[PDB]
Amino acid sequence: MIPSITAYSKNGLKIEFTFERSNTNPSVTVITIQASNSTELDMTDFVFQAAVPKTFQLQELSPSSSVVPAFNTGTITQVIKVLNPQKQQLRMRIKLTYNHKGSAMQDLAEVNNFPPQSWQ
Repeated sequence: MIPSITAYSKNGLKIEFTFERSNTNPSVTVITIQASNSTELDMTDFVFQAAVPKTFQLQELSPSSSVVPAFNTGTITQVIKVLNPQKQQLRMRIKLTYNHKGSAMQDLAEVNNFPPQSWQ
């Protein structure tokens, strides 16, 4: 197993990453992101966007929904794939955009805590 990580946790929004290695292409890591909301109000029109360094390639698949419900009653699930031919240490910048408590929210953050198994 590749251990899971918390990629982001701020303002009542948590994003967890779980990982599997592809059996089709060993250079690919499939990341499943799970976004959860511990506050009292839904986070709507939720968009996750990632960016990885030049020697990596990224494919973002469709999310399960655009709402992170209040009280943690479910999650948004989105799969993203990373192609890492050179086996460089995986690292990523994420951008999170959503509405909460009436307001437009947006945050950019770095994810520099990937487990070695996710890229070696």
